[PDB]
Amino acid sequence: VQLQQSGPELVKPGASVKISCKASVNSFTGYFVNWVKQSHGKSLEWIGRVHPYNGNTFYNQKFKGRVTLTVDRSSTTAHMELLSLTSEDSAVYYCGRRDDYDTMDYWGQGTSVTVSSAKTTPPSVYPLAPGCGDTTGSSVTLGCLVKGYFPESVTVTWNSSVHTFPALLQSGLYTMSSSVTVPSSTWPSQTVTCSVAHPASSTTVDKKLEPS
Amino acid sequence: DIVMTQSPAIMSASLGERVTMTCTASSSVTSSYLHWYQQRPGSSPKLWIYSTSNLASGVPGRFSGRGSGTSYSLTISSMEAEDAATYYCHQYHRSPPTFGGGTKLEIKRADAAPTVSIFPPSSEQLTSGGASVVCFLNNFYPKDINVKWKIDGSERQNGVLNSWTDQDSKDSTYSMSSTLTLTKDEYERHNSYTCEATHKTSTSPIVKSFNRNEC
Amino acid sequence: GLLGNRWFYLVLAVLLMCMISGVQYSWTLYANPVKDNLGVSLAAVQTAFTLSQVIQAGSQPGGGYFVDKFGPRIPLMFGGAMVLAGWTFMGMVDSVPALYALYTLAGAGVGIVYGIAMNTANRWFPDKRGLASGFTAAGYGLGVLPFLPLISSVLKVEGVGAAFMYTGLIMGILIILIAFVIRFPGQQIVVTDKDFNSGEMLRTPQFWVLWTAFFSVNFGGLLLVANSVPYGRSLGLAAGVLTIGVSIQNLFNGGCRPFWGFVSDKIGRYKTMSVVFGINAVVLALFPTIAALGDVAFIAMLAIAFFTWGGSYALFPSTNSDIFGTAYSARNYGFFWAAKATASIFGGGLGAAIATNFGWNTAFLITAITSFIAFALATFVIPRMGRPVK
Ligand SMILES: O=C([O-])C(=O)[O-]
Repeated sequence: VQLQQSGPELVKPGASVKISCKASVNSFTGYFVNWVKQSHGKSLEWIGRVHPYNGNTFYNQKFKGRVTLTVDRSSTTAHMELLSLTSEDSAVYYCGRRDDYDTMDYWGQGTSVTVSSAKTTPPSVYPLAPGCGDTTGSSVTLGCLVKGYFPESVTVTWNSSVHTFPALLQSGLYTMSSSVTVPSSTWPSQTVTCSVAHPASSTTVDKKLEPS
Repeated sequence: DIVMTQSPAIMSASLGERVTMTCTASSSVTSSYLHWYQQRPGSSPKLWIYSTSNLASGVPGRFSGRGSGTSYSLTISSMEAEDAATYYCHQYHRSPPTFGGGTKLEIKRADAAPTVSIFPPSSEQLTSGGASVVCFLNNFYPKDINVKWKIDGSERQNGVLNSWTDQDSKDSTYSMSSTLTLTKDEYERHNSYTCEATHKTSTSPIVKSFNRNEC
Repeated sequence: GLLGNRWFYLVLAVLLMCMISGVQYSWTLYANPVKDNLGVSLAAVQTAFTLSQVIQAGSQPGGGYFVDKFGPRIPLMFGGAMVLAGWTFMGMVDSVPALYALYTLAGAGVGIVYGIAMNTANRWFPDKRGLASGFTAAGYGLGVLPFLPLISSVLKVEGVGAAFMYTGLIMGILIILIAFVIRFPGQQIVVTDKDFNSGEMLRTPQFWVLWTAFFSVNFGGLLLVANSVPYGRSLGLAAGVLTIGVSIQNLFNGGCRPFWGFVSDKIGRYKTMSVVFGINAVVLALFPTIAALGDVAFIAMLAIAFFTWGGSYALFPSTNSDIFGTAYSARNYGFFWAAKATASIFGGGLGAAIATNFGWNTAFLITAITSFIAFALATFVIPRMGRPVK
């Protein structure tokens, strides 16, 4: 049994959000489908549950009529639709299979939904090298700095010792940094490229780091 | 509803130690209706203990679960690196279901001195009109750290963004990026930029700096 | 002729018990889903079960009065009517008090119907009371096994309210039809020296020793009937395993009654009571440990516990008929049904709260202690107590 959800969602406030949750052959045999949310990765709170056969709905009083849960009648996917988007609706939503004892046996990877009056922005990727001030050292450290993007999901690859730092909000922009520490023998002796991928705008950029 | 508080909220235990955390509910919970979920920092929540006693599929046997009435406890006999996650208790004594505040479990380790690195603004960002001075503090324990940004020997506050990494999967250390983003006018008007990090490991703070006209 | 045959009325009594089996023994599996949809604590639905069983203490003696004086036909008519009223509207429930009231009404009907069936069995077989009581109690314990698939199939295919209304209509109509035929062996009432009245029976310490023993015995059995599935899940058992366990415990419970009744016929009923209660106490003491061993161990523990516990529902009515006469037997067994209800007080809501506040092991310890108390009373106290003198 496995659970797959929809991709990340960016929605302007007051609009409609539609999240899908795909299941296996007979995963909802004697199980409800439970929809839960996580605010910022620190608190869990229950949204609702729906029977994959009867359509019987049970909802929290926090989301009274905001949310509608619907199963697809082939017992393969379930949908959560929310309609009164406000600031506190930005969160990650999880679908799971829930037996009679509210135990959620299997979950999904989650779907991150963000409400933003702003519009999607491509990222500005820049290199980070030490410079001519100091060359000596047993190991060198380098970086790639991603600035000004929206929405949050970006992935930075280095071509093991990487440190990806959490994105931050600076006056309505997303700022992020990544650092890789390599032995001093590697740089500049061997090619080292950073590949920054921002799939919401479908922007993949390779930056080669050369001495400054 | 029924309010569940998990204590402690954040805890640090040495590798190989015995770990116990408690989940206290406002009312009594029937033991068949209280479960535990373990969530890795990057992954989705996973079922860990169901009905207060029984481990889910693919769960190591070092995990124990006791409790009745209003108090419940999850216990680990021997702490392991793979056990470092967040644990949520889950009650269904009465509708609606509620979840606990979560217990953040982190691995304790011997202190390590941070590696401080400074970076002048890149050529591309200088062309765009911006200028950010980035400072990297890597591979240090514990999580607490002090950073002061000095411009020409004077502290700066505006534009200083401090970002902390979660604990590393390999050496159980942390990392931090201190970013000082300023305008081109403010960058070119000043000469030297100093990044200072004060840590418990060393009495003397670690100083790393660069000058525009020195090379 | 056929209507004069002795075993025809035993078969009718077993049929009646089979019809009313579902009202009590369908709860073991559906208690958790009813709790889930009602959104209340387990103690609430268990208290609904407790009310359904408690009203039987006030019902069964009332029906037994009329059965003893004027015959069983009219009492069975209105008992089937009450069962029909309670079960028919049971489907259209969406509030806790509605379930409370309807289940209480169904239990009130079931109590008098059970009393009538058992009284017919005991009066028709003075020579073999243990066997007749065992067959009738077996009909009561096993009738849920065929009945549950039928209502379950309707629920999936047609729904909840239709299923409850349809099964209630069928059960009520069949009970009314059976009430046309059943009759007592005589065809007035004559009191002999061995016939004890209600007050005369209540006077003697033998009745109260038996009442306390029955009350102590029913603790573990009724708690298991109410909460085997939640306790089983607390042990960590899948839904299929728990359903198989419920079917197995119902089967063993139903099949034990004729066997223990035959033993009580061929040996002193008090010694059979003592053996059964000792085995039940041993099983209940060992239940948390052996049940924690695995699925097979848990289901075997369930089957043995229900074997022993259900053995007493043929032991006690035959003892009551033997000791306190025959012409007063229906309302006389009503007072033992009172002990059953008083034990169901702990078997349902009170035991659920005890488990909630101190764990299931505490409630199982309570049941083991009460079973040991009943074993002590049956094995040592009452066998040397003699017969009542009045
Ligand atoms: O289940 C019962 O109460 C019985 O054995 O009659």
